[PDB]
Amino acid sequence: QCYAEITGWGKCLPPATLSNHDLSTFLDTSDEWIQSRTGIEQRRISHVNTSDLATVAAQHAIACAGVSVEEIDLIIVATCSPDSLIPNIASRVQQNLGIPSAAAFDLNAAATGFLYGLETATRLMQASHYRHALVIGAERLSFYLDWTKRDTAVLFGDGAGAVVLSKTEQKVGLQDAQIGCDAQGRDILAVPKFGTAMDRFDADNGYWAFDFVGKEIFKRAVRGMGAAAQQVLARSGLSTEEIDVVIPHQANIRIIQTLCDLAGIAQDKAFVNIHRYGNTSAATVPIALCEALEQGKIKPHDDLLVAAFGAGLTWGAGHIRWGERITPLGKSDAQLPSCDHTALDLLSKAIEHCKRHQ
Amino acid sequence: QCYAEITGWGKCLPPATLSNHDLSTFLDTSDEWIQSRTGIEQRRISHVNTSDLATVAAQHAIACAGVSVEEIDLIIVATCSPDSLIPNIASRVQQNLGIPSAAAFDLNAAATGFLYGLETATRLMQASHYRHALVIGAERLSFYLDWTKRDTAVLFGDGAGAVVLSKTEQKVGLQDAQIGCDAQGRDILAVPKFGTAMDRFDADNGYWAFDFVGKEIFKRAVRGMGAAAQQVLARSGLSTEEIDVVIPHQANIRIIQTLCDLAGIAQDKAFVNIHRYGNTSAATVPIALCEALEQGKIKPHDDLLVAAFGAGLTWGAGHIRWGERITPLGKSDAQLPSCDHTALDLLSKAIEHCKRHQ
Ligand code: NA
Ligand code: NA
Repeated sequence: QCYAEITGWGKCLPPATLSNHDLSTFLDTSDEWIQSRTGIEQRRISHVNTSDLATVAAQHAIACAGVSVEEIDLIIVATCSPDSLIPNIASRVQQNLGIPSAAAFDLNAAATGFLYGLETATRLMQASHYRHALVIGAERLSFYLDWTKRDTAVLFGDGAGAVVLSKTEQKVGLQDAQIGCDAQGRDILAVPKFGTAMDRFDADNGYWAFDFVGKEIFKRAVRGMGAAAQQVLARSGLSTEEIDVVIPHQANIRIIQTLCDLAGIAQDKAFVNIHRYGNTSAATVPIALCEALEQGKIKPHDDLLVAAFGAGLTWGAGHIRWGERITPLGKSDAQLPSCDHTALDLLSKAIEHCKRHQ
Repeated sequence: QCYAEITGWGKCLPPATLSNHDLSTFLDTSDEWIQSRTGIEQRRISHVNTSDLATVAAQHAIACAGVSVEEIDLIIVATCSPDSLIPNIASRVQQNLGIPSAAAFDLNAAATGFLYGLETATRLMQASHYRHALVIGAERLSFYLDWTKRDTAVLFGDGAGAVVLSKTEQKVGLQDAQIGCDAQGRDILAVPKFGTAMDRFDADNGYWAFDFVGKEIFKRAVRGMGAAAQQVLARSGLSTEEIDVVIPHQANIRIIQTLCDLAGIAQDKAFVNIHRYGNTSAATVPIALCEALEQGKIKPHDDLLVAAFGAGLTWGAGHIRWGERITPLGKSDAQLPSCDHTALDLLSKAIEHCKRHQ
């Protein structure tokens, strides 16, 4: 019996920051309206492609683990906002970092995608030859947004987080997990007309709907994550009080609170950074994990509960048993290219087109 | 030790057929030019979305295996042409078929994606709780093509293939596999400007380049598949002559022939259907497997070698040990919706725009 220890962690938040005040200059919103409704104060807007965010997060995780490019046998990029479909963007991260031969694929399960990727990499390593893996959640959600619709435009942001996993005989890393999907929730969170469903030669094809039915998402998310977390805990043999830290998807602080309340988990165990970055889909969990470690929230031998949901409606939970080390082996100097524009300036073309079309 | 037997197989080829003669009515080609160069006589053009092709193939595989919707715990759709990015299309197949709760994700590794999906599902089943899985390769490549460029427009088509896997103690299904990626080949097969790299509000954004460097693809494909097949065989303990059937990606018959020649595998062991369907990316292997079974090419207890490559440049090989049954348990009556248009008529808008832009 083998395990996949989380030996490296890293993040990449692009520098250009879009404040609530910035949003209020082109939408009928206020900092007060956005913060009360969402708990978000800021979010990041990338000046580079998704794959560039993924690359920097990966570099940080690699330095954190001290692994070489030869040692990496598997790369998974969890994303719903890839630069390209042909080829995938895991191969772009691979090209950028000069990693030979590793399997490289993109995994799409919306914001549950990092958890799906962690589950997938862990089992691949347990059942076959893979010695180390790189699992990245990376998104440029700002690509998708309808800048005339305040209820969705204020929720989402860009960023990436990564881990490195290393094979070990010690009982650490992801233990049990339950991942799933409530396909009866498929239509309540969706961009149905970006993809091959869209008309390639319709001049109005950029003005797609971003469907978001908040009350239904809340209900299905709490149900799906809750039952997954229960299945994992029940199988683990831990009592609820033995969970030390919760690392949740960052969609909505009230969902996190309801999840913990219904499970009987103390509210102060859940790591929250939604106020800084908004909902970055697949990136939420790995950024939160990296920052929890940075901030001293996770101790050696802690039990972590990971919980996430996303469009699909995908869902999942996982139990991680931490090992000995909570400190990076090395730091990376890796940085994104210079950002020469403010967030408002980055978004200008899209905002202007969305308004004109309206 | 558990295994993932292939208990169901199925396919969906959309009915609208684009002949070489059809292509010669709008391109500077002839049936003679296309056939001599490519070995392709026909290909299919879908009148429906990728997810609809995936659904029908899945229905056939499900009837073939006799599994219920409750029994299915995992759905992977291997595709580079999904209807949507938010949500994924595995969740659409799940919705269409009323499969509760199963994990559902899209996997992008270009034409090697079905093999990646088979590897992934098999190891998930071996290392954790998943009892049955649905793995689908499905593509609508016709969405992407530059109808003014004869060297690429004649190569690609649409379709889907599926398998059902079932957990067993018997040593059957995928045994060893080696999947990988030569990221030095990333730029020789690519559509860099469909995805979030594209300008959403550029009116010319539909007129993207389809990069295809044939000689370089050939070289890297033979190298990558060849070495993967060798690693699998060497680890298997089989001699080369003990491989009964080869199920290869259908990109180019000369690649298949070179692969077998260099490995010392008899040419008549490789199943070929490229003449009927062209290159359907992730769908090639599962359609070929389904048709090999249909046509009596695979016997109980055969050793199969699967080999594939795709944009990335992704690559892989796998050894499958067949079990007892090569016959479906049941047939499905599932059909696509009525196709009211010829292939030429389906493509008319895109051809006309590509020509006008030129
Ligand atoms: Na504990
Ligand atoms: Na044999």
